[PDB]
Amino acid sequence: SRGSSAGFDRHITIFSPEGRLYQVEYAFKAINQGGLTSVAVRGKDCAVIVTQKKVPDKLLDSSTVTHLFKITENIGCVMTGMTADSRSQVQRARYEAANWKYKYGYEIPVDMLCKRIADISQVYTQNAEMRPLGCCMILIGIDEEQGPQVYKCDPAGYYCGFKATAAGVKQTESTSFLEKKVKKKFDWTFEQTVETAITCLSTVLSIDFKPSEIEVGVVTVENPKFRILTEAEIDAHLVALAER
Amino acid sequence: TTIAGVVYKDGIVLGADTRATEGMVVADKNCSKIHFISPNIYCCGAGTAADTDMTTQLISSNLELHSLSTGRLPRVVTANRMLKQMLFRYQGYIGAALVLGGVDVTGPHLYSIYPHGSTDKLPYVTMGSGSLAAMAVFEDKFRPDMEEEEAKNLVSEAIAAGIFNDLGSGSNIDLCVISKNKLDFLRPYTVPNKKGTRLGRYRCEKGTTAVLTEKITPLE
Amino acid sequence: RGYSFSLTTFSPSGKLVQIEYALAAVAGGAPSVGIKAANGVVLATEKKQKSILYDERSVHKVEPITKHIGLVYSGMGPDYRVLVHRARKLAQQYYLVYQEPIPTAQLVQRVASVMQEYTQSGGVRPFGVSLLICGWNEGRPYLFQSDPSGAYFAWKATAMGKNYVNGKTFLEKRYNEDLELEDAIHTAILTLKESFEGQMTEDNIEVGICNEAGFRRLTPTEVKDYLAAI
Amino acid sequence: NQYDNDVTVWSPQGRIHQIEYAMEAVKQGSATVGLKSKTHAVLVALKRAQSELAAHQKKILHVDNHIGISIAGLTADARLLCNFMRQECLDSRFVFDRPLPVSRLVSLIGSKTQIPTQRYGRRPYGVGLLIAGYDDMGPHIFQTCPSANYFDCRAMSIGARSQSARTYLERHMSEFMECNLNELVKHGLRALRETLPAEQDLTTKNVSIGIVGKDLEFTIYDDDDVSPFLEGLE
Amino acid sequence: GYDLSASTFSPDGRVFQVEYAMKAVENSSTAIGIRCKDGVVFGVEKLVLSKLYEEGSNKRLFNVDRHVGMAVAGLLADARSLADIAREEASNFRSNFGYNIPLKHLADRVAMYVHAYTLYSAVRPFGCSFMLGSYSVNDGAQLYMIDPSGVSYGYWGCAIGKARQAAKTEIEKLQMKEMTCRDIVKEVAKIIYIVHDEVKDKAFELELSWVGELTNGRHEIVPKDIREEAEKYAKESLK
Amino acid sequence: SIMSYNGGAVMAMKGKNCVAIAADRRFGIQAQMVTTDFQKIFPMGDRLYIGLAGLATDVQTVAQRLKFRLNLYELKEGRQIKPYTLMSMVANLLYEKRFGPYYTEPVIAGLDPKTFKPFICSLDLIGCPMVTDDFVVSGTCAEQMYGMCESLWEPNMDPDHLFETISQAMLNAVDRDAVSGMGVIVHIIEKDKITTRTLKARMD
Amino acid sequence: TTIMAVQFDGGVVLGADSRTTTGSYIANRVTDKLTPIHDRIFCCRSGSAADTQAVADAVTYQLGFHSIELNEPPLVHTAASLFKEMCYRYREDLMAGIIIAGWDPQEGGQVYSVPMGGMMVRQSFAIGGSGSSYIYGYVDATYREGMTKEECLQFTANALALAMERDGSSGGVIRLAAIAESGVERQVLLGDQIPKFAVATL
Amino acid sequence: SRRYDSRTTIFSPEGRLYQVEYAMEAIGHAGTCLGILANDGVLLAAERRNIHKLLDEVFFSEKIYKLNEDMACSVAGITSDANVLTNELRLIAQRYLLQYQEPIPCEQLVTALCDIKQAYTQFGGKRPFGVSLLYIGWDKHYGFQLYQSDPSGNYGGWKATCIGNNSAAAVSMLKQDYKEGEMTLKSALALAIKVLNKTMDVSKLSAEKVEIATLTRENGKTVIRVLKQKEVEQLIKKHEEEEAKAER
Ligand SMILES: *[B]([O])([O])[C]([C][C]([C])[C])[N]C(=O)[C]([N]C(=O)C1=[C][C]=[C]C(C2=[C][C]=[C][C]=[C]2)=N1)[C]([C])[O]
Ligand SMILES: [Cl-]
Ligand SMILES: [Cl-]
Ligand SMILES: [Cl-]
Ligand SMILES: [Cl-]
Ligand SMILES: [Cl-]
Ligand SMILES: [Cl-]
Ligand SMILES: [Cl-]
Ligand SMILES: [Cl-]
Ligand SMILES: [Cl-]
Ligand SMILES: [Cl-]
Ligand SMILES: [Cl-]
Ligand SMILES: [Cl-]
Ligand SMILES: [Cl-]
Ligand SMILES: [Cl-]
Ligand SMILES: [Cl-]
Ligand SMILES: [Cl-]
Ligand SMILES: [Cl-]
Ligand SMILES: [Cl-]
Ligand SMILES: [Cl-]
Ligand SMILES: [K+]
Ligand SMILES: [K+]
Ligand SMILES: [K+]
Ligand SMILES: [Mg+2]
Ligand SMILES: [Mg+2]
Ligand SMILES: [Mg+2]
Repeated sequence: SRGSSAGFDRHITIFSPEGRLYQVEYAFKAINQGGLTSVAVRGKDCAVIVTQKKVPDKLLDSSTVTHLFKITENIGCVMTGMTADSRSQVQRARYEAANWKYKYGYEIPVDMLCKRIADISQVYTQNAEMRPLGCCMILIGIDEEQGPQVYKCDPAGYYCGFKATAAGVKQTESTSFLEKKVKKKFDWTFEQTVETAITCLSTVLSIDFKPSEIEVGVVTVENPKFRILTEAEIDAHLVALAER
Repeated sequence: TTIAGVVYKDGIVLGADTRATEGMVVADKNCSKIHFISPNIYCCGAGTAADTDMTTQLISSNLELHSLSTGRLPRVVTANRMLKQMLFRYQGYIGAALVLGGVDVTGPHLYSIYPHGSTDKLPYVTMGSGSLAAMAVFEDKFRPDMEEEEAKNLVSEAIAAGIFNDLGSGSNIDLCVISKNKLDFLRPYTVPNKKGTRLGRYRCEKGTTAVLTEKITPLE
Repeated sequence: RGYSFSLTTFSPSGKLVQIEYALAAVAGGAPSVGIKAANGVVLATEKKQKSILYDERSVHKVEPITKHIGLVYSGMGPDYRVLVHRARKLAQQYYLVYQEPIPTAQLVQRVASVMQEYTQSGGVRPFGVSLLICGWNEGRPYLFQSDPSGAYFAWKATAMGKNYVNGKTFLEKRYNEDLELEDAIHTAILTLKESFEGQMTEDNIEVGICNEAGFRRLTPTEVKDYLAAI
Repeated sequence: NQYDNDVTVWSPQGRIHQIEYAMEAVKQGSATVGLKSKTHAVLVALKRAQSELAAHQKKILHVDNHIGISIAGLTADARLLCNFMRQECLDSRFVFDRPLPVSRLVSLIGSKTQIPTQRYGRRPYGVGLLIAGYDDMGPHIFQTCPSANYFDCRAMSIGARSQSARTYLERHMSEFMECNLNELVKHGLRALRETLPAEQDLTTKNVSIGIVGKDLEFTIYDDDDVSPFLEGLE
Repeated sequence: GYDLSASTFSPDGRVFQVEYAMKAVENSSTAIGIRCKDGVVFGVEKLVLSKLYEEGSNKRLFNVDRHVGMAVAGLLADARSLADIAREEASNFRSNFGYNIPLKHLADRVAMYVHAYTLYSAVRPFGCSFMLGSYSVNDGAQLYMIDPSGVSYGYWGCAIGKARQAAKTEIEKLQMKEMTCRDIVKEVAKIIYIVHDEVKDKAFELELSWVGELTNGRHEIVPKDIREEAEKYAKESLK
Repeated sequence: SIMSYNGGAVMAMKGKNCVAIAADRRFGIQAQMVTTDFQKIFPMGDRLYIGLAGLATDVQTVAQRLKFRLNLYELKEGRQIKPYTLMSMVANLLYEKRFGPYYTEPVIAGLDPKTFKPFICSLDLIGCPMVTDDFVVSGTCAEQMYGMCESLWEPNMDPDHLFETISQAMLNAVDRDAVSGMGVIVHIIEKDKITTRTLKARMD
Repeated sequence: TTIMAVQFDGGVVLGADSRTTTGSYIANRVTDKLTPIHDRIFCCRSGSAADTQAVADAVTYQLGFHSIELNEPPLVHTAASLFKEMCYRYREDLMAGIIIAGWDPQEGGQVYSVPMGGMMVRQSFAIGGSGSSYIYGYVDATYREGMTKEECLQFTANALALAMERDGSSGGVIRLAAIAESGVERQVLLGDQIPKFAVATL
Repeated sequence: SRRYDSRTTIFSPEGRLYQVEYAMEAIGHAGTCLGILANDGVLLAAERRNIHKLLDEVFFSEKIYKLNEDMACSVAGITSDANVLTNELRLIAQRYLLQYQEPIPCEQLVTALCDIKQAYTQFGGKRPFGVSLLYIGWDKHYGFQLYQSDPSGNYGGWKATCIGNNSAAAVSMLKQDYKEGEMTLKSALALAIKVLNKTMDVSKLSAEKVEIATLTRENGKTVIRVLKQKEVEQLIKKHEEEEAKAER
């Protein structure tokens, strides 16, 4: 124990002598290969997803570079980690949701969609022949009873709902930023949700963003359809922040 | 069979008779035709009895699995889709004709579901061999937004019409009243039919029946 | 395709090491406790709950299987969600046939059988969890544990996860057969207090109870109330 | 090394050793030559004989009236592929009542032979073919490899010491399009003869010839039937 | 060792077998695409490995639907199999939905197929990268590029194979948003001649194709006369 | 009609703390009697019996297949099956053949193995169950059986009176049916014993 | 049943009667036969209630998933194609006479018929169901190129009313819908609001 | 995938099957379990491993399983494996009963299971079941019987034997005390307690620590009973009194 290894326990998802799954641990490292960080925050009125948008190559059509994805009309997502893996996971989520609506006559709750994707990822941690997906999914939507929701699932098949959360390279630092900010708030609840998200991201990276360097997605109690902010809309937030 | 349902101001009233027949013989005088789907959703059944029993049990069971997972009260639409998609798949070979009613987060809902898988969402419906007698009562007397007791009166009148005018229907009237606040499964609601009494007694004393052979096996 | 060979095999000393390593994942999990009182069962568990950022209500460790049966675990959470799903399904298959709720012991046997499969069947590892399963039937409470081998045991009281050895001796010197459920809840929470670290709130432990009326989670407000004495 | 036993394992250089090893089976087969003019496609092959009393291995196979092949590598793989080709040809005559165009047959081969290069526990085909055909676009010579790549050729040689035959063909290829049939086959033989040890010669026992063109269905010439073509290498 | 299966992550979270497959594409000669005002043009440096081969042998430019061209680099048998997958997907889309598959959807679908070969010990990743190009009045010009991991993006200009970077730096000099396909073919030929290493690999064919307003949204080979002029322009520009 | 090919009749009846179940004894093929001691009532427990009428081959198959399932049930569980649970087990067995059913329509009679409360039920050939508090009948003379049971049955009968009623209901009912009879067997099930009788009966 | 749809410049109008029958019993007198398949695409259903409900739910699923994937509104032509595929493939097991109509940004208002058997044809206007027989001569005489939305509504309401009077399997209320870029506007004509044409007494 | 396959169903160079052997080591460490045939019955006696104070006691035994009307078994080795096998035994016994309408003869039941075990050593690439069994029964062909089967898929009949911890020692004591053709249930019970007294050398023997089942015939019916603790204590007492006599 303490970093012990027997047999093929670093190559496939069998247990190591401490009871760890090294291949699952290595899939969390794959999340950071991309070099990106995402943040998500929920208030009483809305939920927001913010992520870095890095377009190093001028020859890219930057309108095709996104990590924000519509899953249904009311459920949005930000993906962090290996891109092709992420896309595949987004497709599966779209399928699960559409399937749920066809069979059950009402939209999949965000918690259930996150649970299902997490249960599917679980299978990759117990069966030896395939690897986990090296990506992390954060889902936002409005629940009719519970209000705005933020849910995250990971390559271990763990999932949870959050007041706010993060993924990718600066996840820990974001978690500290967000933790410290909520303890301050009455009823431990965020209120300026887009500003908190962008500020968190901006601090942990030390950047001070241009509007083309981030992407912003929202769902609101008044407007539950998932919406992507334009550059101008993001700029209005950036400017309003800069001026106090 | 006569089964029926109404949407009233605060909920649903379902009704049913209690006769089951085999050919033109009464096999059960007190069959229970209003089946549990979930604590907030019930379903009257007509048609082939094993089919209505098994279909409602299966969907109730699958709904319980669903609500255990979701942690939420199930929806009437969800029962309706599951029932109708299964019945369609079987092409009308599962002879279940259903009246599905309940109360979910979006309020009261009532559907009739046919064996071949069509459904109709409506504020009053009837099914079974007595369904036209029951529907006459509804067309004549139904009003939107009835109070609970008026709704209960109307349903039980409609079931009575089927009981008295259809040879396939009889015996008792069962009701199930479902609101946001309450579930009243009223079995029997009314007993409008009773066997007459027995005028002559046939108490056959021991030895009346001749016996060829006898074995007593004692038990623990 | 799928690997068709077993990933658990016998070592030269006759041990199934993958199962022993699964048990080590269980031993490193967050603590769980179950106590069978005279008139019911309590299941209690610690949340490995960092952050105030967690919505503690969003996922539960203490879960209903049927109206009369509930579960908790120690070990890997996602493995546990598989077994919760199969247990629910098994309970419903039984109910469809027999039109009676599945007896607790019959549900444990069938779940334990699924865990056995994952110790032999092709291309898979064992489950890295142990389950504590509570239930009430035949007018009587039941507490079972089911481990990664598929072995199961009936307990009066036990502990699993981190610091379980001490938890069991804490319970050994504190459980009596004539004990009530309200007292049992108290001693269950004291057992978790033995190995806690953090200061307990109603948001970072979970408690479930089972009696004649059925199985249910205690609400945060109910747990808060029991935490006043502690 | 750890990279050479599975067709599914890329090496760190971006190569697949199993495919390269399969190509070696073709390089060690006996040489064959294929070339074409405006009107004919010809195959010429050296047949290896195990002992002095053995017949000499068939190298040239009939596929359809308009298509024949010469082989190098694993004979069992050559037959399996040949049987696939034959069936694809019969299918197209059955369906459409016209010959399968040669370039489409070759595409089908590329697609079929690629599949086992990408699945664990499968192996490449260990055979290379020269394909002679004639259709609406005229005569053709194609080459196929164990890598599943294929090539459209003015002329070609594969097998042991084929480099020599290839040089000869490059040297004289500007003459081929305008050649009459006899000239073209002579050229094929001269290319093939370059592959031989200096001592040894083309004989009726070791040479096999295949010809197809505008007025001629794919035909194989062996033994005494090659003598017309060998007399007047003068 | 950690690099023998696509179903094994390394301890740093990499999938070396996908990286190795990428190295096969980077060993290949260079292909480029450029999107412009009224379409998309493709050019490939097509190394001729023997003078015995016909002109046009081993094409690296394919029609995958009437409106969609494909340009490849890497292992050519894998690319061709991918061209078949793309064809089948465009064909199936037309059968099911009743209209020509939008480029982006086709790109995403074939990318998911590429992706599926990066998860398993049972199969190996594809050793090819490819570009897809189309044009329509409704969607305008579109150029996507997919790699062996299954990533798919859209581009103004793109290059794959061994002189990828040198090619990109030349492509960046163009104001392609304001140019026509007729202008861009010359520049494509120019760029292939710039990045071609004439010392190390001796002979090549330029392969050109385009799809735009001028072909009415059909992907077509650049006509012979126009290619020869573009070559002549490229060659004299090298001077 | 498939159900009349062999003929036959079973019934069951409830009394105070006891149940009774009865059957005719004929095995025949259309008009022809083959045997007169054919078994139709099978023990499923010390105090729990199932009676099957219908096509004789399916009477035997269902009893045998049911026993298979029950034995596995009892070995696996702690315990003797409850009457209601047997019913459900049989329902499930018959409904699996919903689209090619066994041609038999059973009755069950017994006492709860712990509480000793009386239970009777019947099921149709596809497994629809029917519990009653008085009696149940199945066979080619069901109408005759109904007429006798409706006229004679009374609540809360002691073992002796239950025996006389079920016996007179069976004998007189099957005497109006050509393809049932050739004897009657009656089991009375009490807490502390089973009493099995064959009745003096017409043999035509 | 009687179903109809009509194209106008910018959109479509759809209509149906509301009668479901089993033999000559009316099992629903206020059926909604116009079913939304996407935000601006409806189908009018005739034939088997079970079949057309199952097919419509299936196509709604397919179209919704396709639309999310493409991130654009679906084409009316796509919705019609998906009905056609399913109605043609299963033509031996279904009884479904469908009209698909709606609006999309590329082609505007469109009407397609998918009659039994599963052929698909675009039309200026379409009618179907058992009652359509009785209005061929009326629609052929009354149809004019270039009708406004309002004219399409009246034309539809009149045609349906005429069919309903004559066809025992049609009747009840007239449900109408207009679809355009701006959205979907639904209404019901009941009782006195249904257009009225005298019985020809002596 | 060839790299990860541990190849559980292949020979080693001496003609051995390593997994099978290895499974047999697992068994040797498990609870001691003995069977003894007598003229009027057969018995099983087993060391319990479920003995922690806080255990609840809910089934009628820990390691004794009823198979059908006329047969029972006990097990040593991996418990979950034993559950799969005993379930399969019950199924085979009911299949035979369904088909023939008579109980499966004991040896036939054993053989049927052993063929399943055998298969797991020859094909399928799976680990074998880590279980040895003792089977007791009565049938109409050979009366009272006792069998033993192991993970190789081998079985035999025995008059007395032992599997699990300290087996060799237990068999020596049986070799020396067992009277072929002359034992009764009452004397077999004495001998079983004698044997367990010696082979549980860690430490002092208690009724909480053993399980005894007897199989006898009464009024044409097989009776299978797990002895209650009152009786087990009484036999322990009689054995302890008997050893007091041992010298004078
Ligand atoms: B219209 O075409 O006349 C109308 C359109 C429909 C609502 C989409 N169709 C009908 O009214 C048809 N009726 C049914 O399909 C129907 C409804 C309820 C039950 C049954 C049924 C079917 C078989 C056996 C029993 C009952 N059918 C009608 C024209 O057939
Ligand atoms: Cl849907
Ligand atoms: Cl805030
Ligand atoms: Cl619905
Ligand atoms: Cl009815
Ligand atoms: Cl395998
Ligand atoms: Cl679940
Ligand atoms: Cl339950
Ligand atoms: Cl709960
Ligand atoms: Cl060769
Ligand atoms: Cl060979
Ligand atoms: Cl090659
Ligand atoms: Cl070669
Ligand atoms: Cl590249
Ligand atoms: Cl069976
Ligand atoms: Cl039609
Ligand atoms: Cl129509
Ligand atoms: Cl109507
Ligand atoms: Cl048995
Ligand atoms: Cl038996
Ligand atoms: K894995
Ligand atoms: K309808
Ligand atoms: K009408
Ligand atoms: Mg049909
Ligand atoms: Mg008679
Ligand atoms: Mg007679």
